[PDB]
Amino acid sequence: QCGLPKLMALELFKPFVMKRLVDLNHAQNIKSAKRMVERQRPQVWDVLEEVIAEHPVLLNRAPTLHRLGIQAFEPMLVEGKAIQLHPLVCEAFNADFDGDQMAVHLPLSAEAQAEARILMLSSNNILSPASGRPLAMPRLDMVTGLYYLTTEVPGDTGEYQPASGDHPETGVYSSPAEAIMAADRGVLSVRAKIKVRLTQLRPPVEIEAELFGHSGWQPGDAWMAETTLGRVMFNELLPLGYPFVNKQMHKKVQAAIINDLAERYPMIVVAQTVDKLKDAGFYWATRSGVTVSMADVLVPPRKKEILDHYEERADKVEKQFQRGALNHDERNEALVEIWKEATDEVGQALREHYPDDNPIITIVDSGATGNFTQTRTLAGMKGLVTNPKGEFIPRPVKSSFREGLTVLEYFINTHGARKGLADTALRTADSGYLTRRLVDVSQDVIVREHDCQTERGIVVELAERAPDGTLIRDPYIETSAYARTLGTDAVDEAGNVIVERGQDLGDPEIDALLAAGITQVKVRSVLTCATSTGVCATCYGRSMATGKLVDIGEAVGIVAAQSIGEPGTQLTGGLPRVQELFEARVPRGKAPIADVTGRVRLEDGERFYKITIVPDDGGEEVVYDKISKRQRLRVFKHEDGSERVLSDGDHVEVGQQLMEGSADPHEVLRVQGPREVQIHLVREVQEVYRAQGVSIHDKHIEVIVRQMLRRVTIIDS
Amino acid sequence: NNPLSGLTHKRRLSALGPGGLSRERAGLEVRDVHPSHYGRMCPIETPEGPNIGLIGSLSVYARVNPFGFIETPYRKVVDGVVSDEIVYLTADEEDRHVVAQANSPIDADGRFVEPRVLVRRKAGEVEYVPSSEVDYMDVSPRQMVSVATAMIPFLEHDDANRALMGANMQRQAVPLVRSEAPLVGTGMELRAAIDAGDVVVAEESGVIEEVSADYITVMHDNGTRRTYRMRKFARSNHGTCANQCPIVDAGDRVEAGQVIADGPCTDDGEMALGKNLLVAIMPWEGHNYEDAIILSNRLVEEDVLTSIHIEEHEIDARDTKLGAEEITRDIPNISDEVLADLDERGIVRIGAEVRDGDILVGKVTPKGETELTPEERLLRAIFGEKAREVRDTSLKVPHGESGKVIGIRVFSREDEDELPAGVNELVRVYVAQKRKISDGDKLAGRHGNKGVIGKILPVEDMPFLADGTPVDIILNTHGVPRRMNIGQILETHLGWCAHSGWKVDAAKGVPDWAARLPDELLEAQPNAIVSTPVFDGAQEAELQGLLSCTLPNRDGDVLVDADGKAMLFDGRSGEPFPYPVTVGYMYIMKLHHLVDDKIHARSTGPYSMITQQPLGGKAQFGGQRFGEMECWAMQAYGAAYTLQELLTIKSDDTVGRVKVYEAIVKGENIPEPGIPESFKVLLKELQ
Amino acid sequence: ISQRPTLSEDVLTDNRSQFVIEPLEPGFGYTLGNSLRRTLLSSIPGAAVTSIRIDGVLHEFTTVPGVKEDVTEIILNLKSLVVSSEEDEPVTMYLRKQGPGEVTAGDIVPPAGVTVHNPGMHIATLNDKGKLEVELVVERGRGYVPAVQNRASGAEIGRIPVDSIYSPVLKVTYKVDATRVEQRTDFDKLILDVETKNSISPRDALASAGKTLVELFGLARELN
Amino acid sequence: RPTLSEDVLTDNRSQFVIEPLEPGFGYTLGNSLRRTLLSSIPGAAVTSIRIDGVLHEFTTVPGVKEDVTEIILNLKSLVVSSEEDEPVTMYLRKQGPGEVTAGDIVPPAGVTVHNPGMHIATLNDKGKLEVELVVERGRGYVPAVQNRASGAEIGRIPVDSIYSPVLKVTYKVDATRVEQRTDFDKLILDVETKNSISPRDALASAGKTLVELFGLARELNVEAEGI
Amino acid sequence: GYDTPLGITNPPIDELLDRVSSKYALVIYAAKRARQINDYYNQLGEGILEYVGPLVEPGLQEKPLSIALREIHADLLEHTE
Amino acid sequence: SNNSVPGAPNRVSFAKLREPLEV
Amino acid sequence: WLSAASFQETTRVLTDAAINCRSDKLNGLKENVIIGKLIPAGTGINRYRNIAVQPTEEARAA
DNA sequence: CATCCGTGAGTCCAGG
Ligand SMILES: [Mg+2]
Ligand SMILES: [Zn+2]
Repeated sequence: QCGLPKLMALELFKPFVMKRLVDLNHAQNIKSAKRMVERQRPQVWDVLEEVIAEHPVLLNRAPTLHRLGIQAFEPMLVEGKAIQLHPLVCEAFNADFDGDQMAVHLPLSAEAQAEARILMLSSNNILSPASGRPLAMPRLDMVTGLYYLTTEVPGDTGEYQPASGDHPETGVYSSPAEAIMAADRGVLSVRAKIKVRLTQLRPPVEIEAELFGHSGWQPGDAWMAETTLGRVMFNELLPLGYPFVNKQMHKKVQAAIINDLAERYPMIVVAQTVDKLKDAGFYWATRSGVTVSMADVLVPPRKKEILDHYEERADKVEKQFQRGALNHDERNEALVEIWKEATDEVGQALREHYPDDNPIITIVDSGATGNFTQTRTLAGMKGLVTNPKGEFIPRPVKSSFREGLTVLEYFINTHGARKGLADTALRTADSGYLTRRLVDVSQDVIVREHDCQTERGIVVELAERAPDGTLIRDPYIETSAYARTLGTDAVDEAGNVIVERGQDLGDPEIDALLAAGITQVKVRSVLTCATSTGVCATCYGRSMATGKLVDIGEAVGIVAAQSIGEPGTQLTGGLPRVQELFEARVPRGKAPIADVTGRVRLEDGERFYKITIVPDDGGEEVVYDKISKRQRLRVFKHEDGSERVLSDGDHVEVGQQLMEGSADPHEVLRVQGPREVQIHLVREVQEVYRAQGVSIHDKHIEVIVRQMLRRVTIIDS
Repeated sequence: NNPLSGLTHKRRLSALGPGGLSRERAGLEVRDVHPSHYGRMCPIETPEGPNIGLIGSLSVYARVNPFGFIETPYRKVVDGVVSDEIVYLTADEEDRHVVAQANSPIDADGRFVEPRVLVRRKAGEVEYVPSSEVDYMDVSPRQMVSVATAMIPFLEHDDANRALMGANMQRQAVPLVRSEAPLVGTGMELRAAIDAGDVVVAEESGVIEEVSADYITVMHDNGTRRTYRMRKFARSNHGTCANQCPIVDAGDRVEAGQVIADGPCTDDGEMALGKNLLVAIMPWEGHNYEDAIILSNRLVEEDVLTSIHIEEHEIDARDTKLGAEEITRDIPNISDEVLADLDERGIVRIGAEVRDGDILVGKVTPKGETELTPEERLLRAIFGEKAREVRDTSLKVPHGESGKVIGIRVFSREDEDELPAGVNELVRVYVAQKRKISDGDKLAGRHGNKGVIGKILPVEDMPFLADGTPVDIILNTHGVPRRMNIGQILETHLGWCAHSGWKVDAAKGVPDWAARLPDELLEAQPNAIVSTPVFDGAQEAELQGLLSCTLPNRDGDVLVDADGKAMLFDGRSGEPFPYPVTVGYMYIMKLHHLVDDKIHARSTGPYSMITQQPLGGKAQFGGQRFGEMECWAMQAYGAAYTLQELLTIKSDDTVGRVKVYEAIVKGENIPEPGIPESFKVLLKELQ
Repeated sequence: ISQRPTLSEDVLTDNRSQFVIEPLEPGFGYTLGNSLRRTLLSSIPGAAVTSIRIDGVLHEFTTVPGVKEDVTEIILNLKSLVVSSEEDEPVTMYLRKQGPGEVTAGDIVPPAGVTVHNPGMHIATLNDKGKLEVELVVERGRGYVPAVQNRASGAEIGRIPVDSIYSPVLKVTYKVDATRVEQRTDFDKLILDVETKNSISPRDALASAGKTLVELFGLARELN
Repeated sequence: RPTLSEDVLTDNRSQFVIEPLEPGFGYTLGNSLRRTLLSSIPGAAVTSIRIDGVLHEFTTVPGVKEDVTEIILNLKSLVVSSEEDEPVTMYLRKQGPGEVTAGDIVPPAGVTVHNPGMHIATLNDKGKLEVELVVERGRGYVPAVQNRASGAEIGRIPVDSIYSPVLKVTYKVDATRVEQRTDFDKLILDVETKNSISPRDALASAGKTLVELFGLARELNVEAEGI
Repeated sequence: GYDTPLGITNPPIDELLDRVSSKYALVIYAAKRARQINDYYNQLGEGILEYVGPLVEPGLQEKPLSIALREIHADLLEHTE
Repeated sequence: SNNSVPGAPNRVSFAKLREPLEV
Repeated sequence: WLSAASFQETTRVLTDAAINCRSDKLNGLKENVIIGKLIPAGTGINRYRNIAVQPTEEARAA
């Protein structure tokens, strides 16, 4: 739903209202019907109430960085001149209420309304098409409200007490109905650990087996649990049929719950469930007692003690440079380190000195919002400020904002703060341009077929091999494997096949492959499947939105562009690297790669690096010329020790990066071929978004990259 | 918008303009804060937009020397001794010297306290320097800031980002029906209002010989009389209400330079940009989520956040080729009900109320003698009514506008009023609106803490203190520590102490915290005004102390604690809130972003002359734009029909939009869209 | 484990009176006084001015020759006027004063059944040659009814509709003494506090509050 | 327009809808009516109990499946109406294999058990069970520490007394659009009672109860109101 | 199992999606039939042989889309691509 | 007092004495 | 050339296209949006576009 | 591998 202004609707449905005015005879013709609306006669408010019946409208909020920037809603008439908005689409629109305006469009044609209610409606697009994560989830107050009641308070009143002496067991209730009458009298805390028999909530998977033998739990069967009354009120939302959760609701926790519901349970369940979660938070965020006073924001006790230790370490460095024993480039480089360390020790001072009661911390540690760095700047200290150049200033802002910054301190911060906004303004114009390019290079990319049918896919590193033993989950797992569909049966050591070909990878199917011990799977990709125009549904796989197989006709190309461009603002390599990759420029680093695989011959000179390579298989020595400013890349050798820098006598594969920097993908093409260059790009692109904490599925990058290699040059006519 | 807004406008420093640079020509070096700006150009005041760093405000004590550079006052230090002799220095001249920060401790004679003091040096570099080597010192701690920046209490507690907005936004405040001076101030509130020129100051000393709402007459000592005429309900450039009221009572003895009558956003000669509001820092049932704001209906029932807004409407009667336009009360095919509020001329009568659609000035023009419809010819023989050659060209009230007609200004070419060539009668109709604050109106404090009004609850629903007093405004706790602007908090504390009053304990001497506190503040009345000058004023120690000194209410009970919080009762449930809530008084401004202006919608309307697309803007009753980015959003969805319909029958299909209207009003099906006239234009532009 | 019909004591002060109620159910006192507080502030009947008319004035935004305040500040002063009328139908007051001097709520001429309760209220400062002739309309009602409603009726262009704050209640609250001692001695003692506008008594206020609530909860007792 | 009273049903519980309330009264009526049903209605429940084969709690009763704990809880859920205010005593004895229920309970005069099919304890062979029950009358909810001296100190066990015949109540307040005003409040109320009394009745007593209180205020003047 | 779908979430789209190849297909499926119903109501006024009227009971002032979308749920309609 | 120069309301200031020159 | 022209360097695109006498088959997203044809994606493709919906034979007028 | 001309440099709103 959305709150559409009574005044706004009347002009939007203007010829629609005029229709029913001459219908029900309020006006004799269509001309008079107009005059009735323009005069805002009392009748029309009754009329319009009927006209907008379940007739969806569009909510747009600029800038539209991805397709969820336009969503359809069921319009609800409202007194006042503002548009009322649901607190869960705030994440999708990036919309706050510091004066934002949204545009409304009224679909007219029969198919238009159909496209609205079905494709675009907010209660259907709960997931991000970029990562498949829940965007319409508890966000600020909500999470802080849920995180409240689901917390376990040790010595809180009404807590379960064992029997001893002449008094029996205190803190055991017959039912949730009883425990509710307890906190209403004032005996029981909603956050204190207790024991309660439950009748309408399926127990954990681990306990249901123990208590029923998986006889199939039923609404009415009893069982005993050790939670807090609050955590019970929270599970009455998920609701029945869903395994009870006995945790405190941090954002990451709640995020899992919905993502699970996104998989198993149907769409209308999630929409209803997440709504219930919203009401819950708000009611409990109110009674959460999260408040900011000068009192709650406390300066550390070791404030002047810690700062006097490092200012002393500083003056030592000043005098060591006063005697000119230190280089100038070295002096600051050390001064930076001293004050970087100091700020960390101030933060530590806070966390422990701060009670987990403390609202400033309650908000930060609970993922509701805010960084601890912010909290550090507030009550600890600001720390290092950035130079116009970007380098970190040797002088530190020792003052917190609570203590009030000195005049000279405020000035230089301000310089930093402004230059901050300036670049923030320039990258947007950069990101928005990179985005529009990506959009154009991949428009004719559509899901045209249900399946390419080729067995071609690509290898994915499911997990790393632990030196001690066992297996370690690969970090890239979520972005490079999880949404893919298999192209080759995945077999363990035995002849036993774990997952078939033509099978979507899910969460448990990764758990099946992980426990089986297999650490590499071949998966179908957009890079490999070949079809006349665009791609095929089978290779793409699971549409991050739907959580099911991508529909035939999806404009996956544009959405891929949107997915990559939408978060391109949050960088510092940096965004230029993304451009330099997608535009396939001969890079800045220009780190060489070995033409032929063989034994490395390091022959360094102080005036110049020179690298020679003796061909493993016969061959003639191939020698390069490197500038000493770069350094040799610590490649993972056969020794399984990655931290080994390049040394003479080492063995490199073909195309192996010799030194640190970036490799020319044009050489990677002529050296390692069309396939390998696509995989180089995708992960070099990914590595950039990795650093700034942005997770885009490899899928989307591949769509763009695919459109870079669709042409081949003409050597001979 | 308000006097300050104008004042700052006169002191803007733009780099843009001819002979200057362009907005695209400017890189990142021109915009960021330079070291030489110290005391000359504020580092905080600048636009948030793409114009950032290209427009600035001139610092408070700064001035311009005959060669167009910016000088600044510094105190002269002979040999470790501060001298009251002051010399202005240009930028590069201060570079050849060494300046001590203003707050460096000084002997009662004038000598420094420590040998090594804080020192400013060329290239914005700072180092401790022996007192032998101090050349000058800063005039004031607030020397670097601008007029607007200095009106931000506890500025040194707010990160530059929100502080910036907090300065930019004060110039957006709207004059309220009557205005209160802020309980917390910085001192600047006085001089800003006087210098602004939108108040009334007495030239020569004397005594108020006669006072009226209309004017003030002052009997000088020399015998001469100067009368000051009051500006009363005048329309500013931005449709805010510049209304001046007399301060002095008849027979008051008044001296020269004193404020005898203040104007919009001015209380007793001080900048009254807003109202003092009883705040409560708590999430409240989600209605304040993501920076929205909750209000007590008291603010609506007591006009506390209510303003006046005047619009000016124009219409003229020209000579046409078919005759001349004449303004008359005789308009074709209109009842005597719609005409009821006009005069014999055709003009609306003063004091009448107007809604949108209604007629302000009845003007008719002769229409071209083209052959009327054979279908309407026939319709004129039946009813036997002969058509008039005059088409209705009246001035009706624009959509959204409404109010009382507060003044008519008529110019005639007949009454020798010199008009431009071709014009005959020219009418202006002024309408004032008494806009009470509503949902969607944008409120802000001085700390960049903005936000629109989310919900206005009944006065009873409002969380209230033990003595029954309902709070005024419910801010969301969530959006405070993130913005680094705890100045809003500190103000709230000092706000409460100033509302209730206080008294330090002098028994067993003067306490060690209030040792630095000036004598005058050791005892404070209820509703007392105070100053917290930037880079001076209240310190967190004293503020913590004053919270304990808080005087009890009329019932003899203290209301808030030493933490600054207090116990609330949920006006809805009745049960008290579990945890103490930070309560206090905070100064809030009503910014000029009110829904009554901002709301807009259109079904069909006017269309582009060339592209045949809709026109743009509220002023033109145009439609919204469905941009390149927005189309991507459609395609990504795959809503092909929606997307098409918007780009076709909703836009520039000449024949389509007409037939879509028919299909809707006849209740049929929507037709298949035609060819975009825009695309046709393109092929003609290619050809 | 005890039964006692409740009491309703009273400790007075001229404008404001505390009402004591005991013995009540445990944890019941709070949400009991609150139900009253919300009854009082919102739906207690009273009376106040709806519209006015001034000689020489055609709308709210002008000045009368010789008077210190503009009509807007004059209409804004008149908001704090405390009036009690018995006439269920609307009645017309009057105020006319000339020459030098101050004008007040006293100089208002209330008709049959209308009583002003704050004559010392400042309205305007009429300077020499200042003449002020006003005509005030008083109605009965409850709560808050905005000015804007009057103008659309059929009101002539002379009249200047004014907002109407009918609620003769000023400030209300409560506190509760709950005996939580582990025994059957656990009860709650309610202390209500009401302050009025000297238009009606704090007792009469609570009376009309109870008369309202009784007619509300009575629907919970009627059978289907 | 005068306000209506509606009902949507279920055997043990039902939802009530009140509308249209004068704007801002939904909350004026809400929490007050809930705390009334939950606390201001008298019933009968178990204050204390006594078991034969028990000298301390941790050990289970000889011959019984359930722990000492899980029996108390089953017994708290027992619904009973006593006619006399003063504390009565009922006996429940049963031996051998099978299951003991609330129909096995031996009740005094004017004392009725309303769910004789309620499971209590699964006894096995050679399993003896003799229990003395202490039934009082009261209102709302009373802790166990406050009943720590209501039986013979040869195995007297204090129990959480759930006197209230109303189990759980929640309420929401949406808005109804009367005339042109969308302000009016609509009150929705969910009420679940024991097997003793119908919810439809529990409201009428809760309703009549509150009418008494507001009598006190009204008594002074009965000035003005309209319905 | 869930709470009763209110307004435009009814009929529950998951059950709707079960009766169709993919999201996009459901759109044209419904709207084309919704056009039939609106054709029926206008044609009936002056011409026979219209498309078959609403196969379910029309709610009071129910939009043609809402009618069609409900009967899809009732499996009363046939699906050709 | 802060600005005791025009005839203005007395606004009490937390301060270090600022007498160099008026705005 | 339509897609290219509306992308960047429009004068460059047009000169070339007019010299190579390039015909444009209006079969693309950008290409279609310009002329106002249903985009070849989503509900635009023939697969979904040409649908016949009919009442079941079992369903019959009362 | 470094120069000279030509082409790019987020969206929506607003106003004069
Ligand atoms: Mg925003
Ligand atoms: Zn494929």
